[PDB]
Amino acid sequence: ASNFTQFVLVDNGGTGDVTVAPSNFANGVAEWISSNSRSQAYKVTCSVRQSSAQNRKYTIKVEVPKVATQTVGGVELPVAAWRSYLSMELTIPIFATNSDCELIVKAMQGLLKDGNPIPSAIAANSGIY
Amino acid sequence: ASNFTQFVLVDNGGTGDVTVAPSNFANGVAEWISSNSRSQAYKVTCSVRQSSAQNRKYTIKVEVPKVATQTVGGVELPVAAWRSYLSMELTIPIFATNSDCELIVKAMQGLLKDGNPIPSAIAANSGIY
Amino acid sequence: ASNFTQFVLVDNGGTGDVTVAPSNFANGVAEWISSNSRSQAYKVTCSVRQSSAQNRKYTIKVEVPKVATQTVGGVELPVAAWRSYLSMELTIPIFATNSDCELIVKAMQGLLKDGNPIPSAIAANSGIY
Amino acid sequence: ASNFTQFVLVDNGGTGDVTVAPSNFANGVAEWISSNSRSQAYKVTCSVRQSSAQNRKYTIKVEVPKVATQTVGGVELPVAAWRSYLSMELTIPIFATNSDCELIVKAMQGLLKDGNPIPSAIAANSGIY
Amino acid sequence: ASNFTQFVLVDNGGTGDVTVAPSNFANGVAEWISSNSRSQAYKVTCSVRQSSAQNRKYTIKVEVPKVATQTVGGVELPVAAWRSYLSMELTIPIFATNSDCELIVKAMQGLLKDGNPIPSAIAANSGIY
Amino acid sequence: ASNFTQFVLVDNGGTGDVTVAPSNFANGVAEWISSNSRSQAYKVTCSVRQSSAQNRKYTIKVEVPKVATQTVGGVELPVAAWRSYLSMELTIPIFATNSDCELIVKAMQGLLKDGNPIPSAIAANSGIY
RNA sequence: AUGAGGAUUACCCAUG
RNA sequence: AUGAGGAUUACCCAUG
RNA sequence: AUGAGGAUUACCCAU
Repeated sequence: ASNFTQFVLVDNGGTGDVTVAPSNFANGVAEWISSNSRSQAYKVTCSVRQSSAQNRKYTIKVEVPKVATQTVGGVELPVAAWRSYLSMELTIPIFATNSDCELIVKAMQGLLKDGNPIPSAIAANSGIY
Repeated sequence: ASNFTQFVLVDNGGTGDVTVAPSNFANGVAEWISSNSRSQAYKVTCSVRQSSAQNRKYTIKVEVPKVATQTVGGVELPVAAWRSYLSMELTIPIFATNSDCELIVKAMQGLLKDGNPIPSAIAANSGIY
Repeated sequence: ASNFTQFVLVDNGGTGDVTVAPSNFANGVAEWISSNSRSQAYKVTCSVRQSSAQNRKYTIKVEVPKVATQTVGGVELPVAAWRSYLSMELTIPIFATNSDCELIVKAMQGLLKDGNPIPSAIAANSGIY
Repeated sequence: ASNFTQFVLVDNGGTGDVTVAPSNFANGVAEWISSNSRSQAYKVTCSVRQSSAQNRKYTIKVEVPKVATQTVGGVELPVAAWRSYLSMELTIPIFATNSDCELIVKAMQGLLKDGNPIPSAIAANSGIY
Repeated sequence: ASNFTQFVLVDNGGTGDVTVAPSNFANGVAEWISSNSRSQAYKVTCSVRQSSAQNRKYTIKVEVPKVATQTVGGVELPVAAWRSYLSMELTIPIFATNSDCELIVKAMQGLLKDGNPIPSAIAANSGIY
Repeated sequence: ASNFTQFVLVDNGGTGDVTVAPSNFANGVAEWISSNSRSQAYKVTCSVRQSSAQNRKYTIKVEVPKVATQTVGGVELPVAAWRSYLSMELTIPIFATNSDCELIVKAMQGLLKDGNPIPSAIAANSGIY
């Protein structure tokens, strides 16, 4: 294959889409970044290694900028007030076949599918109630 | 409303769908398990806490099992050959708007959409290259 | 440009073709793994480093697995009955030009060419005679 | 029958062809040396031995010389400016059938096939990238 | 894309051009070397790290050799009489826009443009006066 | 000669050009500064000294202002958020002739030439990938 | 609070 | 983190 | 750094 390619991170139906493209590959850690100042960019990083003798583990990180009242290209401090951080860690036993892995991916897609509890809770500054 | 409802975790087109439902909320940790014996069930847990003075942190966990029947002491028991674990932590500043949060959700959905680099790598037991 | 890509390790015409793809490149050690169960995958690693003042040293490593199913307690897992390990080390002085290196490669290819003493001895559970 | 014979180590079509011929086979170590000055000759050695109870272990060794003339005191001698050393060790379990071995050989040939990552990296004084 | 491609380092109008190509990416340090023996090659290395919490730092190195043939122990070896070293560090705030960065690049290009003070002084073995 | 003269640092094709002119010569350290408040100016400094008995060394420093959302003449804090710093250090052995030095300058120009990896990486808030 | 730190996964480890 | 600090250049030195 | 040293193969071992 060669999966390290540009892709659409935020899909707003063609118009207003946020595309993130490869920007670094130091130490096997792939990185995609949107076209912004590094302080306001959407950032995605991913890597895999065999955590133990029994498992392999993907470490996926995502950074999403606060947009409401944002000043494009401006200096916005404190940084912690303007950014959200996602840190995923997927552990998969070495016995998992391609099929097993496809199932795992589907489970992840379903977890975040539109309308389901988790995503709708997050999207509303809410918890479970 | 209420968002603590059941949802289909693994969608196999209506037939063979892994649907998970509410099962516990003790200690502020919402739990969903698939309709199986506790030993072979799929598990999803979620919780939100106001970590910093200015951050809210979601902690989500998903467990995908590889169901199997094991003969222990000459008796067959429903068990799991192994489990795949997804542990994710999402940190959102309190200044995030609902619109700002929807953006985070959309990013996560685009991250795992079919065909995009990351889910592709995972499903093929490979890294990004 | 990039040479850290997917390639054919075993060529069985166009069918049994064993392909190994990049998986990780941490600490100057490149790693390729064939698809499906990590437990039954082929592995190839490589690294170069300045061993002494005048020498650079390559460390190639290959693993050929014997695919098999392991049944225990009635639970079967994809495993490798055993593995064949290849560990080679190539030392090349810094005075070697690209031409000198091409020659070294030809020597390695010739060593293992079909019909020659060494490869044919190995292929037949034999030694030299 | 005999596989301890002369063979082509470097194939330069039908001209620069480096041929190496048997020279000695003492203590289970077969040795091939190219013709002319031992000082500027190519060397190849090989041996097999039962490393452990279930493993047999091959130890192949190759030397590629950089032909040069050494003048000292007005006396010139055929020497090797330097040498490139290849030291490989192949371990094969005793359960390996002739088929398993043929596969192992194909893996070795594939590893060094023209155009693939490793051989092409070596041939260019490069590493992986 | 990919930006890890070869490029002409020293342009002598198509004839005698010193072109350098990718050769290593181990440890997050991209390396390019000219098509020579490792001992006489031109070398270019680059790396980026997020130094401060709000800075990104590029570290670039270039090595220009003075090729020579040295007689060591009565044998001739390709070597470098000496080397000229360029070590540059560029610190860019994370708030820098792509446009802000293009400005940095243009400044560096204008800095070394033919006829301008600095490259003039360097090329004449003198200081600024 | 007398190279300490005003020159164009950022060339935007005649219109919008950034010219930097001599502004200080204390301690043999030449300084050029653009026509701005010292906090928002483009600054260039250069000096040469014999670092050791074998080498001479040029120390070139450049400072480039963040322009996006900049407020001309305003007080912008923190300073580290609004400025980029370039620190070049060129070491040249005392044996280098004028010609040798011209080569070194060309190498530097080629390193930063438009379209080449290093400059295009910087100009895109990127690394090598 | 961090960790391309580990897990048997609502637990354990290291450093602010 | 600095250094018109040094190098044999992906290494070493001094001070925040 | 070598070991026709061992390996659960980027570990372990004498010199």
